[PDB]
Amino acid sequence: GSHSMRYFHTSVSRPGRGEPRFITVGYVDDTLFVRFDSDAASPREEPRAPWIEQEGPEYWDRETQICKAKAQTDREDLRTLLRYYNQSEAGSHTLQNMYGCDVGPDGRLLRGYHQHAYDGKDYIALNEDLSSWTAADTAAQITQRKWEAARVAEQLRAYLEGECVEWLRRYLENGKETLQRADPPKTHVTHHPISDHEATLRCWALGFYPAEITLTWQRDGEDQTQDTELVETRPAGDRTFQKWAAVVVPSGEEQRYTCHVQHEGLPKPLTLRWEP
Amino acid sequence: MIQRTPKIQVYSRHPAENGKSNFLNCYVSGFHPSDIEVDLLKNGERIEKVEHSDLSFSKDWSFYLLYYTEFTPTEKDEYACRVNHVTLSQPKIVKWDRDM
Amino acid sequence: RRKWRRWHL
Ligand SMILES: [Mn+2]
Repeated sequence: GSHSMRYFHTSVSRPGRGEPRFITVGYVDDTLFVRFDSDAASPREEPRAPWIEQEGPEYWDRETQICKAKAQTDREDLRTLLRYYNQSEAGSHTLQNMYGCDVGPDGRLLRGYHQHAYDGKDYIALNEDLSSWTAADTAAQITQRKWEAARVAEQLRAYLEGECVEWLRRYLENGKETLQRADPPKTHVTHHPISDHEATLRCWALGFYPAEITLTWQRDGEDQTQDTELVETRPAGDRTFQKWAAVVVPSGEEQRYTCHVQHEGLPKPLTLRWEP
Repeated sequence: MIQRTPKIQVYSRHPAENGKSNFLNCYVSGFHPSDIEVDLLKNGERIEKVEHSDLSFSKDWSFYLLYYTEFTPTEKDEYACRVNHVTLSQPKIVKWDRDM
Repeated sequence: RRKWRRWHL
């Protein structure tokens, strides 16, 4: 019922090997819906979900134009960043940008975003107020001064409170079959002997959307979050995600342990045990 | 410059059933910089025409990618994912285990 | 849909 739209961008320089690689993707929630890759033969932004395919030719031309212009700006900015950090022209560097908006159940803006990183670290970010900046260092402060002189924050604020929210709302409606449907996890516990003395209980969650989920083991009602191996939530490749949580238990003590599952597609949270 | 070595999971889209067509996934995440090389292996030999997602990143700026291909698990055939990245001194191989 | 405007670092 609350939703997000995000555009992610990455430029990576590669001296001696042409112009920087530029890749950008767009998501609504955990659903990919557009992509652009500068290294395709005649690059265009392409659809990746069925509900964006209905946008006409004019939509795809404007997006592609934006993608190509963003690439050229990034190319120049990478050269600029070499001056700001007194760096050599020899190595490969990375420029990332994310921007987008969150909306609440009634479609009003909850939060806007616009932030950059250089070489995997924070560079400059628009603050939640959409009117002021956080620069991470004295280099980013040069960008901040330029952006304050050109009133960039005010311009970003108009996009984020207006078009970002309005287009996110359109997409949520056109894609309501999938975007407004949560698939609950399919769950079970497996049992894996380590030795005669102990065994691993693994609690599984499969086939769920969106990605957000909580998986915990308890032992006679007490959380085990120093003994729980919890893997990162991972894509199945068919829109859904997977996750598991594992605890080592002594032989015979398996019924003291319960697994607890919270996901937005479930009526109530689940409580599971090993069932030989 | 701060580099971050990839996390690696290799797993199936659906529960593994011998004889049944499935997908083999290798999910690489949490890494920086973005250049990375990933192969899927069947009995130690590179599977051809493996597909992958487009480079994106998480809130902390670290990158992730999914590599994948159709496969049919059997009881004898061994599958794996080989990853190379600037933080690794040699390629890391993680074997597919249907219980993980 | 994407924003039209952008600004150099
Ligand atoms: Mn013993």
